[PDB]
Amino acid sequence: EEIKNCSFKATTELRDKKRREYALFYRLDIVPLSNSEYRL
Amino acid sequence: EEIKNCSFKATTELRDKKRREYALFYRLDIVPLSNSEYRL
Amino acid sequence: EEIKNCSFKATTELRDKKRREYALFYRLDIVPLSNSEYRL
Amino acid sequence: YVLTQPPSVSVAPGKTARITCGGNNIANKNVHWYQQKPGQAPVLVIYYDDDRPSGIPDRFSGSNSGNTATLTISRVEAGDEADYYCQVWDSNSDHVVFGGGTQLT
Amino acid sequence: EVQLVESGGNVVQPGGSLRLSCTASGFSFDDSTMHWVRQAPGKGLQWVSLISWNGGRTYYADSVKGRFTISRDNSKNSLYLQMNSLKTEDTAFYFCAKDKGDSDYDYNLGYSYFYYMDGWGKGTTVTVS
Ligand SMILES: *[C@@H]1O[C@H](CO)[C@@H](O)[C@H](O)[C@H]1NC(C)=O
Ligand SMILES: *[C@@H]1O[C@H](CO)[C@@H](O)[C@H](O)[C@H]1NC(C)=O
Ligand SMILES: *[C@@H]1O[C@H](CO)[C@@H](O)[C@H](O)[C@H]1NC(C)=O
Repeated sequence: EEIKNCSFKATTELRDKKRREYALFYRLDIVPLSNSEYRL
Repeated sequence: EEIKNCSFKATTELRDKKRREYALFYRLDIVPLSNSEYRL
Repeated sequence: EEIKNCSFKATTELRDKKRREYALFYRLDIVPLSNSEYRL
Repeated sequence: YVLTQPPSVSVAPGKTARITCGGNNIANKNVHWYQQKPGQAPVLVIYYDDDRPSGIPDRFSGSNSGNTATLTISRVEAGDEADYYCQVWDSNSDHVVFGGGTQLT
Repeated sequence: EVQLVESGGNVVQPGGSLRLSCTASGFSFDDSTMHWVRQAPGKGLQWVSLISWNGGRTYYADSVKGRFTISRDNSKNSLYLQMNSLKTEDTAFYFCAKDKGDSDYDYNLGYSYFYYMDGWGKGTTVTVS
């Protein structure tokens, strides 16, 4: 409950396209949004 | 015909999500697009 | 291939709406993404 | 803008199905697969080529890269004896195109 | 869990008109976009029409842009798609499907709307002549 690994669906180019990238954040960095859903 | 109350949506906390909101604007603040449509 | 003619989708007075407009660019100004598609 | 799905495919029980949703430069566009059963409306099973909705059988995954968009199936079972369709949204041509499907054994 | 119901299909004749009623519940139409497709026997899916919450992004397919109109209202939360000038090769089961309506916003690019059906109705019927 200290390190969280996951990916966020964000787009760089190709406006009508969505591609995910994985990044690691600490548990306290991201707060729950609600299950298994978080937010900066 | 002096103050108009109406709804719309724009950005929110999360870019993907949306929220419908309402505000009151003066008649001369907005201009019609044409019926029942307006913009700043 | 001195000059290339083509169009793109761009934002308008209304942010949600979009329009198609044509423009002329030199061949060396743009590069090919790959057929028939390019970027600045 | 059109798709090039296979016309038919045969996968015996216990094997894996390699359904493909062909499309020129499809890697630049998202692909959403559907199951079109006979007698009832279709149900979405895959969206954005990696995600997965609720109320779905497990181990339903798809791959979308290069010139081909492939759907992966495992422990194929007779309950899925239907046609598969893939949906893609195009703005340059400004229309939505569905493939011709692919018959399953 | 959402449900979509459609009714009003019956025998039709080329050059005639038919009124189709498609009510639904379980999801608000204020932030939902409805699609329309048809499933002819032995053929694949075909896109028919698209509609937004009020207007704009109501784009139509190339082959069905002639005189087809789709309208929406919020008072009673239903949709219509009136058939007009029916041809002899446009007979199929028309399906209305819900859309999630996901979007995205970048200061430079602007609003981008994605389209992919989520829920589907029972289905309607058409029979030319
Ligand atoms: C104003 O319009 C909104 C529509 O979003 C409505 O809900 C509200 O009752 C109206 N009146 C006031 C005073 O906000
Ligand atoms: C580019 O636009 C032309 C219209 O002149 C169209 O025929 C062609 O299919 C378009 N290309 C793509 C990749 O959409
Ligand atoms: C504008 O909002 C009202 C709110 O009740 C709705 O009835 C109306 O249909 C909306 N405008 C259009 C063009 O639908």
